[PDB]
Amino acid sequence: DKIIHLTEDSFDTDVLKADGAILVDFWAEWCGPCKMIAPILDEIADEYQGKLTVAKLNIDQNPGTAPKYGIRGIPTLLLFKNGEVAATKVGALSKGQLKEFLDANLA
Repeated sequence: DKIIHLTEDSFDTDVLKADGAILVDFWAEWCGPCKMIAPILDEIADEYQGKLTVAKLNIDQNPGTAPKYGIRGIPTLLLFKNGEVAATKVGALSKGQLKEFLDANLA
């Protein structure tokens, strides 16, 4: 399991203070598309070992982190490079699309 399981006390440590690329996934259990991308995040964390880490925050369990990044709509994928939000993607996507997002924004 490569996926970091974030919280609101661990958000600053796990993400804001990381030395590298962190892909936060804001999601919730009732959200179908969130659930649709979850098997995919697994594939990504594997394929992007050593190029980024994948992390996940559940906004109902951890309700005070998401309005800080103006999230209104899930799933939202933020790419952070050293605690700075390099890139935003709202709603769901496929593997190929997610690759593209990452390759294009990792560079």
